Amino acid sequence: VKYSREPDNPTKSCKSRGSSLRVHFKNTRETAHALRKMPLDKAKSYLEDVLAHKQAIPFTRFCRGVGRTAQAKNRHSNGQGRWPVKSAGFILDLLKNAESNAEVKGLDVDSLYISHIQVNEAQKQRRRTYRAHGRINPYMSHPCHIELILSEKEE
Amino acid sequence: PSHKSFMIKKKLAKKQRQNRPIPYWIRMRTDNTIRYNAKRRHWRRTKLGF
Amino acid sequence: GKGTGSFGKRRNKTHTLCVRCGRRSFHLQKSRCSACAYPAARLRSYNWSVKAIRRKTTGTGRMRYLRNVPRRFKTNFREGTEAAPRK
RNA sequence: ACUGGCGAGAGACCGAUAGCGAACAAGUACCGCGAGGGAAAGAUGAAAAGGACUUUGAAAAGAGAGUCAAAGAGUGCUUGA
RNA sequence: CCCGUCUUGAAACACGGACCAAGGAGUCUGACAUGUGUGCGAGUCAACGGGCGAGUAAACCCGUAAGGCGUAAGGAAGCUG
RNA sequence: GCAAAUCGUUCGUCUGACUUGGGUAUAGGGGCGAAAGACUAAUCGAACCGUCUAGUAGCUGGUUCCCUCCGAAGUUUCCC
RNA sequence: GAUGAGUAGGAGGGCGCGGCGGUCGCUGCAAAACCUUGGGCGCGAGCCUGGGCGGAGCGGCCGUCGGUGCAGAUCUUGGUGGUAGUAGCAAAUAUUCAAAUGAGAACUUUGAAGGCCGAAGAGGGGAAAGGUUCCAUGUGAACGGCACUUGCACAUGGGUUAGUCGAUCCUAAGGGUCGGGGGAACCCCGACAGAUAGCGCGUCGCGCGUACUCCGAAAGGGAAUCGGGUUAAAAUUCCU
RNA sequence: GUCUCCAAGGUGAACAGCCUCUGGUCGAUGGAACAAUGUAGGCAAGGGAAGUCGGCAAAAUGGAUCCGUAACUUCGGGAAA
RNA sequence: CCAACUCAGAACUGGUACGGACAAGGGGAAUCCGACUGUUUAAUUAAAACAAAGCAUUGCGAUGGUCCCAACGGAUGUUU
RNA sequence: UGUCUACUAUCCAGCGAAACCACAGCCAAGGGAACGGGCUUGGCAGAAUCAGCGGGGAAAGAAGACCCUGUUGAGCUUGAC
RNA sequence: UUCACCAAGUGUUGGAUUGUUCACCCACCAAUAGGGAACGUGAGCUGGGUUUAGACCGUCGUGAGACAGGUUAGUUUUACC
RNA sequence: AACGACUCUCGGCAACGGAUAUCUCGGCUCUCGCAUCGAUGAAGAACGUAGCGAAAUGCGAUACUUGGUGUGAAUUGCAG
Ligand SMILES: [K+]
Ligand SMILES: [K+]
Ligand SMILES: [K+]
Ligand SMILES: [K+]
Ligand SMILES: [K+]
Ligand SMILES: [K+]
Ligand SMILES: [K+]
Ligand SMILES: [K+]
Ligand SMILES: [K+]
Ligand SMILES: [K+]
Ligand SMILES: [K+]
Ligand SMILES: [K+]
Ligand SMILES: [K+]
Ligand SMILES: [K+]
Ligand SMILES: [K+]
Ligand SMILES: [K+]
Ligand SMILES: [K+]
Ligand SMILES: [K+]
Ligand SMILES: [K+]
Ligand SMILES: [K+]
Ligand SMILES: [K+]
Ligand SMILES: [K+]
Ligand SMILES: [K+]
Ligand SMILES: [K+]
Ligand SMILES: [K+]
Ligand SMILES: [K+]
Ligand SMILES: [K+]
Ligand SMILES: [K+]
Ligand SMILES: [K+]
Ligand SMILES: [K+]
Ligand SMILES: [K+]
Ligand SMILES: [K+]
Ligand SMILES: [K+]
Ligand SMILES: [K+]
Ligand SMILES: [K+]
Ligand SMILES: [Mg+2]
Ligand SMILES: [Mg+2]
Ligand SMILES: [Mg+2]
Ligand SMILES: [Mg+2]
Ligand SMILES: [Mg+2]
Ligand SMILES: [Mg+2]
Ligand SMILES: [Mg+2]
Ligand SMILES: [Mg+2]
Ligand SMILES: [Mg+2]
Ligand SMILES: [Mg+2]
Ligand SMILES: [Mg+2]
Ligand SMILES: [Mg+2]
Ligand SMILES: [Mg+2]
Ligand SMILES: [Mg+2]
Ligand SMILES: [Mg+2]
Ligand SMILES: [Mg+2]
Ligand SMILES: [Mg+2]
Ligand SMILES: [Mg+2]
Ligand SMILES: [Mg+2]
Ligand SMILES: [Mg+2]
Ligand SMILES: [Mg+2]
Ligand SMILES: [Mg+2]
Ligand SMILES: [Mg+2]
Ligand SMILES: [Mg+2]
Ligand SMILES: [Mg+2]
Ligand SMILES: [Mg+2]
Ligand SMILES: [Mg+2]
Ligand SMILES: [Mg+2]
Ligand SMILES: [Mg+2]
Ligand SMILES: [Mg+2]
Ligand SMILES: [Mg+2]
Ligand SMILES: [Mg+2]
Ligand SMILES: [Mg+2]
Ligand SMILES: [Mg+2]
Ligand SMILES: [Mg+2]
Ligand SMILES: [Mg+2]
Ligand SMILES: [Mg+2]
Ligand SMILES: [Mg+2]
Ligand SMILES: [Mg+2]
Ligand SMILES: [Mg+2]
Ligand SMILES: [Mg+2]
Ligand SMILES: [Mg+2]
Ligand SMILES: [Mg+2]
Ligand SMILES: [Mg+2]
Ligand SMILES: [Mg+2]
Ligand SMILES: [Mg+2]
Ligand SMILES: [Mg+2]
Ligand SMILES: [Mg+2]
Ligand SMILES: [Mg+2]
Ligand SMILES: [Mg+2]
Ligand SMILES: [Mg+2]
Ligand SMILES: [Mg+2]
Ligand SMILES: [Mg+2]
Ligand SMILES: [Mg+2]
Ligand SMILES: [Mg+2]
Ligand SMILES: [Mg+2]
Ligand SMILES: [Mg+2]
Ligand SMILES: [Mg+2]
Ligand SMILES: [Mg+2]
Ligand SMILES: [Mg+2]
Ligand SMILES: [Mg+2]
Ligand SMILES: [Mg+2]
Ligand SMILES: [Mg+2]
Ligand SMILES: [Mg+2]
Ligand SMILES: [Mg+2]
Ligand SMILES: [Mg+2]
Ligand SMILES: [Mg+2]
Ligand SMILES: [Mg+2]
Ligand SMILES: [Mg+2]
Ligand SMILES: [Mg+2]
Ligand SMILES: [Mg+2]
Ligand SMILES: [Mg+2]
Ligand SMILES: [Mg+2]
Ligand SMILES: [Mg+2]
Ligand SMILES: [Mg+2]
Ligand SMILES: [Mg+2]
Ligand SMILES: [Mg+2]
Ligand SMILES: [Mg+2]
Ligand SMILES: [Mg+2]
Ligand SMILES: [Mg+2]
Ligand SMILES: [Mg+2]
Ligand SMILES: [Mg+2]
Ligand SMILES: [Mg+2]
Ligand SMILES: [Mg+2]
Ligand SMILES: [Mg+2]
Ligand SMILES: [Mg+2]
Ligand SMILES: [Mg+2]
Ligand SMILES: [Mg+2]
Ligand SMILES: [Mg+2]
Ligand SMILES: [Mg+2]
Ligand SMILES: [Mg+2]
Ligand SMILES: [Mg+2]
Ligand SMILES: [Mg+2]
Ligand SMILES: [Mg+2]
Ligand SMILES: [Mg+2]
Ligand SMILES: [Mg+2]
Ligand SMILES: [Mg+2]
Ligand SMILES: [Mg+2]
Ligand SMILES: [Mg+2]
Ligand SMILES: [Zn+2]
Repeated sequence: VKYSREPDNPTKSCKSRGSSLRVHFKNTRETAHALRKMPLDKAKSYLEDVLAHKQAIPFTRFCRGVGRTAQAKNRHSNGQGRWPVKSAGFILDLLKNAESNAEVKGLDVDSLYISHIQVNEAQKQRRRTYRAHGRINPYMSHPCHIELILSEKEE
Repeated sequence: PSHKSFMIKKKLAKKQRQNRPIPYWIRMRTDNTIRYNAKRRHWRRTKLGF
Repeated sequence: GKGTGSFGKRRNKTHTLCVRCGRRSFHLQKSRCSACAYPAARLRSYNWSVKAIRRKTTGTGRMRYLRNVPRRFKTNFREGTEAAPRK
């Protein structure tokens, strides 16, 4: 409905969103953080390389305990990165949906770039796990809302 | 068990009948607040106590 | 062994369903309901449990016969007559 | 005389964590071998007029469009710290 | 130097406190007392009840040897005052 | 923690005061005890449930708006 | 004209919340609540106002009343963080290849291979206990602590057939009772204080007659069923 | 944790252990690396309890056949000395 | 004519290996305690603690000893 | 002391808790509630991050069970009443 | 060999008995000096002792029980901040 | 010591959550009227019952109702 940020030129922009997606919020934020201000064509190939374990998504904020890899040194010097395929899959579907919206609007798909993308925490879902001495603890999931906007690159 | 009294079997039959979803047309009545069957029972989760 | 292992032996029923009150409270060996004291002629009631009294007191059930007494009282328990046929 | 029953009127009383435990399929769901223990849970709109159709997706759904004074009221939906 | 707290002494290597919302503790009643306001005054008090009355739980009226407190005290008491 | 007593190896006994199912009897100052104050439904040097009960506490904790004014005591005597 | 410290404590004058008796007003030309890097007043409690949101109530003043003011109580209920994408997924020897199906296959199905349980079994039944978990078809979500096309999940429908298998009958330890004896009564003892129950034979009569015709075993005692065949799911029960 | 019925072949004294047939099953989330520390299982020159409160732990012994077997003794045993 | 599997011995033979895996006592000289088998603090004590046969003492011949019970009655007692 | 095997740890995909938390987290001396992360005086001091580690945080777990106090109990005993 | 000076750079051991600290002896050695660091050091171990509940002896107490007397058996938790 | 990451911080928007405001076929309190359970089987318990219903409410194989009387055109989520 209403996105946190509005495109500068509504006529030259398309958008898509997803709500209550069953994917870890922290992993998806890192993936989104790596795609901001990126051309649509490069973003799609970049996410496909993540699914192929050829390029890594750097982890900058929610990175405690994350392993170190050479595939992330170009974007993140200290080398912390991962390959969150599940987050990449949801974002890839959103990019394709936004691209189809561009075609209906007759935009130049070759010049589109990610002008806005953010991940918000959705309602937590509840399971439980069993602990020693007959105790029950929460076993929660952290789904997220995702919204993105693609804008044409103005000359 | 296989060996069961008539009385117990009759009670179990009634519990099976009550363990169904509400009809869909119930939620379309005027001034309806029944959202679902709040007394659903699963044989493995909650026991009948008899 | 007093804990989890002991809970494994739970296949003998102390109480069954009471013929009178319907609770799973009929102690089999005592032949006595712990909830209503069946087969004792009088029901089991104690003033030290207000909640227990109101769970089982009159009006909590169907009042199959008692619900119609007030209506019959208003007519002075009239019987053996009918309204005059409509004209 | 009368905190039960049935009927009736009233109040400088409470206003959904309050007021009876219970404003709602509450002495219900659920727990206990048992005596017993015992919750949570009210509010779309004046009217369902509850979102046709197009397009993307395996689907959920999104984008556009439509209803409405209002979807910045879209079936746990007034307001929304 | 971190607030709250007990303490001769707290920034304390004394205890409570992860954070936010809402709830959360000198009250009602009986007796008595000092003080103050008000009415009347050697009187005062409509208090049980009655007569009524905003068609009325209020307000208004009623104390005829009623009653309470005060108007006289001392004594264990008989008594005197 | 797989587990509010389990797992691994190692160990006691194994025709008897042997092991075990079901039925049945004994109930709270009571039962039952080859006796450890053991056991009596994860509760036992007195079970569990409701009530008396908002039990009492010279003891611990807390005790909610603002300015303004006055402003202490740890000393006396008596008190299981 | 003088003067200004203050814990425990006392008192005064004020601020704020919700009603009531009055009075003066505001509001769909936008009330309450809430939001704001708008502005201002008061030593302060607080107050006034701009803008926004919201869409139907509200406020000032006098008097009067009260379940009337929170940072704490290992306070109550609800919500939410850091911890942290961290601890962690490790017993029970083990999987591999091809093809099919599917949007999607390390996890479904078929076939092939390689292993395990190794008859005191990880095989085939039953008693308790459970109660539809049984069978077929289908499936959005949730759940099966990875995943699933999967299912002991969810939805719809189907399924348990006895003269011979059991219960039923008998009595065991024991249980529940009449009468009687106790007991304010709830209750206690339990055939022990007593005109037993009735049975048998003739056809209503004769004979006999010791106070329970009761409950108590799906492992004790005990009338009678065997092959062969049959279902998606039943059988010593259906068919022959 | 929870009662009970049926019970194949080989080895062997043996419903011991080990392997197999009938029947069942590969159900325990997977992938890649092979650091420390750990858990479980092992081995080790020469010495042989110097370790340690203490031989804790581990090692050694182990089946069968023949020979042989002391003190002590309640005359039975000790003894598989 | 038909037989099953126990025992004993001999020759030959292998890198002295052979209960080849599996399985399956370490042994001896003494002191303390308890005779022994048995039992015990379920979830920190398995023992020298409890029990035990044996030994000894005590009460009692039923109008009784010991014990239960509010009362009536009852357990030992189908006993001596 | 060395070394070998398996499973962990380790890295990845998916999934994903809890204890604990006034605020926080480099030191020396000083003074101080006599043993400071904060105060005084000095030493110093350079983003973000990984695997380990048990010095410190007088670490966590629990309103000390020891001891004392209370005109609080309770089990048990007897020449206490 | 003794006394004293500068001097803490390096070293100060293997064992029997005891839970020990301490001590004592055997042996080696250049030498077998003395001390601190929360009587350094238990989320480092160990648990022999001490110091819960079982049990025995002696003495004490009418008894329940007592003993800086002896004896034997007695769960050592958590780091990922 | 730029840029960027990270941390903190301020603002806009978006989330998370359900406070506040306005409501209320409920509760609480006071007052009044009435006197009516059952062997002629009560209260309570169980099972069944609708064209499509599990619960609640109603009912009893005549089973969300029969009959009489009153009212005078519906019931309603759908179907008929
Ligand atoms: K890492
Ligand atoms: K409530
Ligand atoms: K709205
Ligand atoms: K304090
Ligand atoms: K203190
Ligand atoms: K503190
Ligand atoms: K007078
Ligand atoms: K009068
Ligand atoms: K006198
Ligand atoms: K054995
Ligand atoms: K008791
Ligand atoms: K005191
Ligand atoms: K007003
Ligand atoms: K403002
Ligand atoms: K007021
Ligand atoms: K069975
Ligand atoms: K039959
Ligand atoms: K039988
Ligand atoms: K027999
Ligand atoms: K047949
Ligand atoms: K390792
Ligand atoms: K040694
Ligand atoms: K034995
Ligand atoms: K006797
Ligand atoms: K992972
Ligand atoms: K210091
Ligand atoms: K006690
Ligand atoms: K440590
Ligand atoms: K031991
Ligand atoms: K910023
Ligand atoms: K922000
Ligand atoms: K409200
Ligand atoms: K009846
Ligand atoms: K019904
Ligand atoms: K009618
Ligand atoms: Mg790690
Ligand atoms: Mg677990
Ligand atoms: Mg458990
Ligand atoms: Mg179960
Ligand atoms: Mg129950
Ligand atoms: Mg117990
Ligand atoms: Mg029983
Ligand atoms: Mg019976
Ligand atoms: Mg009344
Ligand atoms: Mg309530
Ligand atoms: Mg409120
Ligand atoms: Mg409205
Ligand atoms: Mg809303
Ligand atoms: Mg002090
Ligand atoms: Mg302080
Ligand atoms: Mg200090
Ligand atoms: Mg304290
Ligand atoms: Mg704290
Ligand atoms: Mg508040
Ligand atoms: Mg006065
Ligand atoms: Mg007078
Ligand atoms: Mg005189
Ligand atoms: Mg496991
Ligand atoms: Mg008794
Ligand atoms: Mg025993
Ligand atoms: Mg003892
Ligand atoms: Mg209680
Ligand atoms: Mg005195
Ligand atoms: Mg002053
Ligand atoms: Mg106000
Ligand atoms: Mg702000
Ligand atoms: Mg005001
Ligand atoms: Mg009020
Ligand atoms: Mg209050
Ligand atoms: Mg608060
Ligand atoms: Mg305070
Ligand atoms: Mg708190
Ligand atoms: Mg809480
Ligand atoms: Mg949390
Ligand atoms: Mg991990
Ligand atoms: Mg593990
Ligand atoms: Mg693995
Ligand atoms: Mg395994
Ligand atoms: Mg598998
Ligand atoms: Mg095996
Ligand atoms: Mg095998
Ligand atoms: Mg067998
Ligand atoms: Mg899953
Ligand atoms: Mg199935
Ligand atoms: Mg189901
Ligand atoms: Mg038969
Ligand atoms: Mg008998
Ligand atoms: Mg009886
Ligand atoms: Mg009688
Ligand atoms: Mg007789
Ligand atoms: Mg009979
Ligand atoms: Mg019978
Ligand atoms: Mg039989
Ligand atoms: Mg079958
Ligand atoms: Mg053989
Ligand atoms: Mg064998
Ligand atoms: Mg060696
Ligand atoms: Mg050697
Ligand atoms: Mg040797
Ligand atoms: Mg030694
Ligand atoms: Mg040594
Ligand atoms: Mg050993
Ligand atoms: Mg010997
Ligand atoms: Mg001797
Ligand atoms: Mg012995
Ligand atoms: Mg035992
Ligand atoms: Mg033990
Ligand atoms: Mg033991
Ligand atoms: Mg002797
Ligand atoms: Mg008597
Ligand atoms: Mg320092
Ligand atoms: Mg500190
Ligand atoms: Mg400084
Ligand atoms: Mg730094
Ligand atoms: Mg440390
Ligand atoms: Mg560690
Ligand atoms: Mg602390
Ligand atoms: Mg304390
Ligand atoms: Mg304490
Ligand atoms: Mg006290
Ligand atoms: Mg005192
Ligand atoms: Mg006492
Ligand atoms: Mg030196
Ligand atoms: Mg030694
Ligand atoms: Mg010292
Ligand atoms: Mg020390
Ligand atoms: Mg330490
Ligand atoms: Mg330790
Ligand atoms: Mg130590
Ligand atoms: Mg020790
Ligand atoms: Mg001891
Ligand atoms: Mg003595
Ligand atoms: Mg010891
Ligand atoms: Mg109805
Ligand atoms: Zn009953």
